[PDB]
Amino acid sequence: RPVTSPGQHLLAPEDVVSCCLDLSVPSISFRINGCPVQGVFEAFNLDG
Amino acid sequence: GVEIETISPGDGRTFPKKGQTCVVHYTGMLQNGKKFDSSRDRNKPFKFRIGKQEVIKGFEEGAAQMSLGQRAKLTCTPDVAYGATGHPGVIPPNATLIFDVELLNLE
Amino acid sequence: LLLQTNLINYVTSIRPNIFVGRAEGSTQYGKWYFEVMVDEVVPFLTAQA
Repeated sequence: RPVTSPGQHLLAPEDVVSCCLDLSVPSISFRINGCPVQGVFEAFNLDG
Repeated sequence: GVEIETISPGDGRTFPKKGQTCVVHYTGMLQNGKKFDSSRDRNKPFKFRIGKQEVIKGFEEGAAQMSLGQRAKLTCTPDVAYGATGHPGVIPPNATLIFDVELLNLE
Repeated sequence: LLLQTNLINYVTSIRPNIFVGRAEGSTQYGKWYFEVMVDEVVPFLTAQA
């Protein structure tokens, strides 16, 4: 499931990647160095 | 014809030029299938000269649309590739081929 | 139809011991942030990736 974003590459040296989560509404959103990536997840069970 | 999805590191300016050798490290992959050929496991660069028309059209077309150092995810159609009857005994008929290439070629 | 063979590398993973979850109200307001650093490339160690 590729995602279009600027600076497309694998995990190069000297890079930052991160994420954020909300337990209220299921929303898993990621981000990289410089700008965020254009893709999230949602609508999943969270019973664990 | 060819729709690459390149990867950043490398020169990205020195394109191939006609009638010269092009080192590769191709690793084949069938569409919704398995690996069938590769050179990294074989440990050989697989030198070949563009222009003589010996390699498949899709591979040389994808190599034309890139430059030194950059990795890519090449895609090839059945008509461009073997897919009229297929390479006998390994590729089935009407195939759709995938490749990805790295190189340290001279020019 | 027949079986297939190929070489394959490990895939392994580790975790911080940082447990969260949506309880019935004591969920700690569901908000944390990641951060990673890598200082290498090694695109092809031996064979695959």
